[PDB]
Amino acid sequence: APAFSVSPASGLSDGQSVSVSVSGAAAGETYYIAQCAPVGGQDACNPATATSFTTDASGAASFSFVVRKSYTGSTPEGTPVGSVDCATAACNLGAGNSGLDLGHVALTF
Repeated sequence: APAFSVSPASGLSDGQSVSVSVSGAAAGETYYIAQCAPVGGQDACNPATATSFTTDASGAASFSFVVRKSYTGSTPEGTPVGSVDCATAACNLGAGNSGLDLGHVALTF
């Protein structure tokens, strides 16, 4: 029901900044966002860009995000699992919180 966009999402370069837009989410709440690749059942996300944002009264938010073609990645609890290469691993930018998962948008470099 909420909307979640990430653009551009293809033809990407390491360190490129993309735009993130959320709408129709829970009003006035905190959500989390990160670039991750699925490995072994858990998501290995970039800990240097993993972050949070708040929504306005309409459940919307927008901000910029830096994507990495490859990076040293960690699981949700902070455990390092080594490095991920998005030229081969299926990386996506995903957002959400305990009450609602806003979705996944696949990234291509």
